[PDB]
Amino acid sequence: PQITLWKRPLVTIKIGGQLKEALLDTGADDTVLEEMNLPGRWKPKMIGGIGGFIKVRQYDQILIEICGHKAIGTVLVGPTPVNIIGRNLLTQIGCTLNF
Amino acid sequence: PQITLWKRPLVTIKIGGQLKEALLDTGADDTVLEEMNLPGRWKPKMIGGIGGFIKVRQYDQILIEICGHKAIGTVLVGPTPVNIIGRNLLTQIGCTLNF
Ligand SMILES: CCOP(=O)(COc1ccc(C[C@H](NC(=O)O[C@H]2CO[C@H]3OCC[C@H]32)[C@H](O)CN(C[C@@H](C)CC)S(=O)(=O)c2ccc(OC)cc2)cc1)OCC
Repeated sequence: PQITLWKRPLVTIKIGGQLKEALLDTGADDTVLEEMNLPGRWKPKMIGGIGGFIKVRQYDQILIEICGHKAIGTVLVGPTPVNIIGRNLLTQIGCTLNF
Repeated sequence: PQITLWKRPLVTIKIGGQLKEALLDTGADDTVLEEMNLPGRWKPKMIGGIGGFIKVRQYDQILIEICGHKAIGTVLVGPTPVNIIGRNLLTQIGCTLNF
């Protein structure tokens, strides 16, 4: 689809068999989701944002369906203010910016 | 034009007679620019993201040119690592997400 930006670009995602709302975020290198239970092993990681760094759990090769489009990639889980879909997954679904 | 998301979507902007590089950020409600001594009145504000909140100076009705497309709106100035073009200006240049 084509998504305008008058409102936040929120979409429904499916991860770990659960539906959630997430923000399509071209300013994010990586995908960061709010605290959640995901199966498989994970590595502690740190990522920095506008207000400093947070500790996240890194899950690799995780399936996630974004607005009907499948992706398999790295998902960071931690105390983010909102679920954000970053460029590592936006590229997988073929998302571009156009003006 | 169309911008893929393999790399950060960095473009040249023009503000107050000055060229700068800025990130087209669909995840940013507002526009946040590196410390700059813009003229005129302003209002203190705090914006939050990953890591917490930062203090910024809100300037209103500021003209910015983004890839030859003009836009006028609120700009937040503060200690941000990168110039961030948010939805308040992206809408004015006709920017959409497409997949
Ligand atoms: C050289 C030093 O760089 P640093 O690492 C940090 O540099 C960056 C800092 C921020 C960004 C942009 C933000 N991206 C981000 O957080 O992405 C994380 C995950 O993926 C990584 O990739 C880049 C960073 C990591 C995001 O797009 C937009 N944000 C809101 C999101 C969170 C939804 C609520 S918001 O900016 O906070 C913001 C809030 C309110 C506003 O208006 C009211 C306007 C903007 C990109 C690079 O330094 C560490 C101290």
